[PDB]
Amino acid sequence: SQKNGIATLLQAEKEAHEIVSKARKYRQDKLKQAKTDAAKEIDSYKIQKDKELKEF
Amino acid sequence: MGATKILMDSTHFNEIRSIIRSRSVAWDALARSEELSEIDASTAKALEKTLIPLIHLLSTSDNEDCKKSVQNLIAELLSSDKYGDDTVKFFQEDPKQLEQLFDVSLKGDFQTVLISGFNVVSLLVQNGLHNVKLVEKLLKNNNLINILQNIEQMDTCYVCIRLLQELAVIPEYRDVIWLHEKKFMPTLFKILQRANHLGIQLQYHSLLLIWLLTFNPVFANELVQKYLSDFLDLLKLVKITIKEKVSRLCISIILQCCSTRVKQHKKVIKQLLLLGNALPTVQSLSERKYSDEELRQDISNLKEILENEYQELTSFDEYVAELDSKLLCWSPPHVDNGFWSDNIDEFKKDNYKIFRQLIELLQAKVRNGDVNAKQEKIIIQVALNDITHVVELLPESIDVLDKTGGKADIMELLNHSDSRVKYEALKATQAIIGYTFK
Amino acid sequence: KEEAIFRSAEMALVQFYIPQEISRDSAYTLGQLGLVQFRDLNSKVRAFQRTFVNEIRRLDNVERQYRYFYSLLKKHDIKLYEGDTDKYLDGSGELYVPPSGSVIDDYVRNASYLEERLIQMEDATDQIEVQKNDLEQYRFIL
Amino acid sequence: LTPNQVNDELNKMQAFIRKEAEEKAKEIQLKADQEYEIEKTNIVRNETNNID
Amino acid sequence: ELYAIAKELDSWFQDVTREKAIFEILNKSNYDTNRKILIAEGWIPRDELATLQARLGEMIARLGIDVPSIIQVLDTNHTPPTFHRTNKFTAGFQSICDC
Repeated sequence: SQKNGIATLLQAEKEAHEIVSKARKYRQDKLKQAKTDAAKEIDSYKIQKDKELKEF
Repeated sequence: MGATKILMDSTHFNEIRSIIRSRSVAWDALARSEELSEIDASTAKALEKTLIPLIHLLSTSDNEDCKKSVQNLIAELLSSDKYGDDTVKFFQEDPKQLEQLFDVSLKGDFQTVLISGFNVVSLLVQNGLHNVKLVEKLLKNNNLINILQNIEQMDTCYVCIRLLQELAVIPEYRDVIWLHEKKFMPTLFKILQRANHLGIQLQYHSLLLIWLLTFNPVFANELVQKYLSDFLDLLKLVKITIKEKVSRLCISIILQCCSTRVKQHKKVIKQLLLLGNALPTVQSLSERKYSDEELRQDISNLKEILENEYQELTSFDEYVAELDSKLLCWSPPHVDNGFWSDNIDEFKKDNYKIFRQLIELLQAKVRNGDVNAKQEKIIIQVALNDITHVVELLPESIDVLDKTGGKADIMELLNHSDSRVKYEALKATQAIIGYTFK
Repeated sequence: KEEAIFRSAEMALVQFYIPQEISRDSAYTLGQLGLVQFRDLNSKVRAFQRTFVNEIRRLDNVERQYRYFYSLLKKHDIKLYEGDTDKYLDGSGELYVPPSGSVIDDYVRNASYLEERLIQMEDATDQIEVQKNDLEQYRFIL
Repeated sequence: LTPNQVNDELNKMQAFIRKEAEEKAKEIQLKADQEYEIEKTNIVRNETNNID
Repeated sequence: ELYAIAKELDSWFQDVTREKAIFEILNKSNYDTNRKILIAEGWIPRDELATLQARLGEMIARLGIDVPSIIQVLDTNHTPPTFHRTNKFTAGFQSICDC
């Protein structure tokens, strides 16, 4: 149906907006996880350096 | 269900499955041929704990029709909504049979080989059991490599391209690809250089791997040097493409390649920009409307990166070195005098001698007799344009050229064979004549 | 079913949905067909709010360059031999609907380059006038 | 036939829009993962240099 | 240079005019930024619906991306236009009558 077609077009636009929002949220989560992993890596490197000094 | 699913689900990639889903289906002939075991027939009937027996039956069998049926069953189970999770768990729980399954693939006719490859890829697509060495081993098979390289069956080529793009999801597998790139990389380049739903896959899925492969700056830098012509072709197809997705993917690939993270990137990008005259193309693309926010960001990034050409142009030392260099590429530095008076001031040095040396070099090159060459013709045109700019820069340069005899030689050679060279020489003569009568 | 001259004429309203990417191709095809009148739904806003306003300005600049080229051709009595070819293009458009092409930016750049040679030719004319003035001095003799 | 074809075409166009959105989202997610990896590597290198 | 330009000056001008007309039609046509562009309505005869669908299908086939393109017929109380089918020997009569 033509009215059903217009409704489907609106629903497809809404779904596209939802997919774009999900992509943006994934990007934000990736940035936050990168920051958290950076902090964890800094802690791990500091621990490794401290252990090496004790071994020395 | 399962970890994921195959992207290729159209054209022959589904037509072959549809044709094989019923051709002598259920493997009921095993009840008469007696070549297959009873467990194999029962598994076939049920699919019309069982993961290992089916793999063993498929591997131990030698019948071509039975092999095709087994490959079709494996592909369907991998793509089955009610069995994809089971297959993924079987691969994850006991990946031991995965190597045997990979050994089973890459055999039989074209359709059977494609089905087996699709099944193997779906098996390896899981978040676990990457088996990078096994993936490389499966990438070395002659049949699959030839099928991907061959594009005679455009549907088969599209299926192979989609499978390769899907396989590039794993970054660990991605690094393996660049090392083994030379086997099939330029086949994609030829496909890209030449350029319904099949074309979309050949244009979008193929470029997806390039964006994925560009994630490794070292691999990207290694690949760029060996495919400069392919790089120019990609730059052209970035805007030549009609669908917005293809243009966005090409722009992303170009931006990733031009990122400074690569070795000599700040130099390689500048070299490529001047070689292909990409500044007007970038300006035209920026003038065009962007249908994607990512596309707009890529356009802005390209516009920002275009400042490298401006930086090169302002380098009067670079322009002077290029003039001293035996070759000139008519780069934006060739317009340094127009860009800034610094180039004119530098050329004024030693009482017009900085420009006089270049003028004498150009005159000698013209008298050398090599200017008839097309590349030499372009170099001579660049030299004529530089001489014309110098003449209007200061009348002292014109006086020096007249004294040195370079102006007379240029006027004599104004009737150059090349149309561009002829126009440049006419402009230079007009500049000289205009100052002469002034 | 087509209708001829019998009673107060026939027409209908229809909405055409099209993808974004194929917008230019669809517009070219419709224009070659020329069997529709799109309602000015987006023209309720002012002209300054047109979606292709910048593209409209670029096309206007290209038209100005073409007008300058025509002026130069008239000033040098050019034959405009492409006028004969333009008739075929109109006939081609009316019959077979040739594709418009996406090289519009290339023609825009070509028009800018043609304006560059136009400025060069104007400078050449000025230099020729100066030389004609210089030739008057050559008449000096003992 | 013609109205059924129109309805099928409308469904197909909606599916095409959905597929374009999904492909763009997948590409964006892959690019975001790569960028996160690059940023994590750079930050880890900076922190290691600071603590070295 | 002028003679060379004249070889395609008229063709280039006609192409530029066609592009300008296309852009003007697009500006008048309804469109959206975020959403899929080129969505609008207009006027069309009933007799031309099949030809329009066939031409749109041919264009989609010629298009570089398999994207369907069709039209929808909807009711509206706004007054429709009027189109006279002008045969080669009745166009003059129709023009005289409708002046």
